[PDB]
Amino acid sequence: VLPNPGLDARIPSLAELETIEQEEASSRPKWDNKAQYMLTCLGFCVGLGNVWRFPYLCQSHGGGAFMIPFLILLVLEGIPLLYLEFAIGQRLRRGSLGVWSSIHPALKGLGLASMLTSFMVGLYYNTIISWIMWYLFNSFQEPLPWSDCPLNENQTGYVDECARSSPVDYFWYRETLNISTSISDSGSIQWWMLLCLACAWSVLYMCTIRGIETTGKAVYITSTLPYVVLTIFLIRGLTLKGATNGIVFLFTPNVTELAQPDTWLDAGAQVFFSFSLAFGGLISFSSYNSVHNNCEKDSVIVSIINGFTSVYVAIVVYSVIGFRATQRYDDCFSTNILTLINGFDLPEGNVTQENFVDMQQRCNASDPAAYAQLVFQTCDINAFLSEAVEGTGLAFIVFTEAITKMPLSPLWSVLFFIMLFCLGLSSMFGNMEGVVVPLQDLRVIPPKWPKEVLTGLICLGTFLIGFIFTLNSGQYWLSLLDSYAGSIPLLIIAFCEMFSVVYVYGVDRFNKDIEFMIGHKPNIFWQVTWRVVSPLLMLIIFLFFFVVEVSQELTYSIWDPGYEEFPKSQKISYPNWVYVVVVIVAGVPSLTIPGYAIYKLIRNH
Ligand SMILES: *[C@@H]1O[C@H](CO)[C@@H](O[C@@H]2O[C@H](CO)[C@@H](O)[C@H](O)[C@H]2NC(C)=O)[C@H](O)[C@H]1NC(C)=O
Ligand SMILES: *[C@@H]1O[C@H](CO)[C@@H](O)[C@H](O)[C@H]1NC(C)=O
Ligand SMILES: *[C@@H]1O[C@H](CO)[C@@H](O)[C@H](O)[C@H]1NC(C)=O
Ligand SMILES: *[C@@H]1O[C@H](CO)[C@@H](O)[C@H](O)[C@H]1NC(C)=O
Ligand SMILES: *[C@@H]1O[C@H](CO)[C@@H](O)[C@H](O)[C@H]1NC(C)=O
Ligand code: MET
Repeated sequence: VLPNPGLDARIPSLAELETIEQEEASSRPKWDNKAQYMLTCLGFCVGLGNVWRFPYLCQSHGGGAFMIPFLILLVLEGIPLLYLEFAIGQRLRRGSLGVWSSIHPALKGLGLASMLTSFMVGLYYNTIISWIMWYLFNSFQEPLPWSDCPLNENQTGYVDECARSSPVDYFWYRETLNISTSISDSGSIQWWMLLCLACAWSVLYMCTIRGIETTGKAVYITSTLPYVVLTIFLIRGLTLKGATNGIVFLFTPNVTELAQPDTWLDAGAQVFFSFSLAFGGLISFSSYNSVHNNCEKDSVIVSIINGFTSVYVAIVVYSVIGFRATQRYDDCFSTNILTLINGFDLPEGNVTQENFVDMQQRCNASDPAAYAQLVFQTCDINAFLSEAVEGTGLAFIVFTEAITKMPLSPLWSVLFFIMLFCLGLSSMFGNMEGVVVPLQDLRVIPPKWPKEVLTGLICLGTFLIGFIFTLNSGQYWLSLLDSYAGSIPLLIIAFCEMFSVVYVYGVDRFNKDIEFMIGHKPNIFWQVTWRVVSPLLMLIIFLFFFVVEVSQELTYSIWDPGYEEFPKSQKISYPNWVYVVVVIVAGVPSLTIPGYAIYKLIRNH
């Protein structure tokens, strides 16, 4: 165990903390019910990262190789680190920065890396909400806007790119975003998304005006709504035409795929983002309730209420992906049948889906010169499932075309998008708490000002920085920041704290501490998973990320309607300067830990 001098006289004495609890009646807020606490920590570690990043990170890796590693890494790392951070948040009685500043005070960097990364994530995790509510505004009309192609100035046919692609892709790629051909090409500001950005950053600031005592009621409402609308959509999904053909595709593991470092790294970077570990949000939430609270129970139940709603959203999403795939397959087959009969004049009900191959052999032996002119298609299932589906285009290109092929669609669409909105709002509640708490714990604003002014300043600042995603070339910036800021700094912060708690604070002190708090030493499981397995797994994930960054080309997809075979996605490389951004997003917020450590150890000569 590292020396760590002066650990006492900086933290409460373990024998007088229940006396300190009385001073917490006025200087700190407190939860009204236990239910509010469990719901807020349940509404913070769920949503938009189980529907918008999970199925993409599943499909890219086939679809079956991202469910075994995810669950192993869950049961091995998501639970123990979460229990650890709950227990600290309750013992040390301070926010997300005052804790890591009491353990070996040269470790205040974590209080800054966590703040910076919870800011960088919230920078775009709000413009996603902006797009969602822009879609929600376009409902409330009986013919859905994305159900037809608009005609040109010369009313004879559809516009070009609406004809060569789906009618729903000419609502996301040309009417909503108006995407330009390349990231180096950026144009106007696109007011009609400034409106939605302002509305999103206003709803958020209208809900979290005072930290707690104002997220309470919004947690009562917007953390139970998704758990009934999700079931309503599951019941409708499993009775579709193409169900049981997608959810069976989800669970067939391509065994030679989970033997690649890429899938392991993706599961590792996703199990920390499905929760909110290393964000600095759960420390502060678990720093309010009373002392003699059974910190274990809550931890375990939350760990098993989220990891369950992670395969309960994968089922509902793949139950729609399979439906869309089998629909396109039947359409291709009907088109082939039609191209055959229009060419040979056969009756209507003699070429059906089972005697097709024999009937096609039965014509080529009768008109060999008339047959070898028809351009047949090719279409087989298990090739329409693994298609070009990416984030920002999984919950807006799939669910919005399968929502218009059901009766009374102007209701299902509104229900689905209110589900997504009230599923993504909670997360931002927690994140804004995790960015506001360490700021006023830094004495950055004179303490005589109210809390509303600081929340308003943060909201205005992040809104004004959020003009970068509303340009034409806007979806590319978002894809880039999403990838890198969700991948790299999270796991390094998590490892650094998981090491600092068990090897700088002592594990035995923490042990008898939790013993006095709840009333029993933790089982052997927690001991073994805290002392050896958790840091060892982390190192592996780290090296895998470092071996999955070199030797893998850095490419992004463009739209470019002028390029031939246009329905397919064209893939190019970023310009050279982009690495600069890749630093300022994956650097400073994950390098201020050793930087501050060196600054503090070289201040003391
Ligand atoms: C199952 O995963 C393997 C990887 O282990 C896939 O094999 C790759 O397939 C792509 C096809 O685009 C090739 O470019 C790679 O060279 C293959 N790699 C290896 C190591 O064989 C395989 O395609 C996957 N299964 C299916 C049905 O696609
Ligand atoms: C439609 O008609 C107008 C006038 O007849 C013509 O100028 C225009 O070019 C036509 N549209 C196209 C796409 O050619
Ligand atoms: C979409 O962007 C193009 C730039 O390529 C611009 O000319 C056009 O005006 C934009 N759409 C609308 C409706 O303004
Ligand atoms: C379709 O027509 C062919 C020729 O008229 C006939 O042999 C075949 O039996 C018909 N289909 C069925 C299902 O009877
Ligand atoms: C059609 O029959 C000819 C033999 O007359 C053969 O050479 C050709 O490959 C056949 N085409 C198909 C599609 O079977
Ligand atoms: C500011 S956290 C962003 C979303 C949330 N943490 C989640 O994992 O769903």
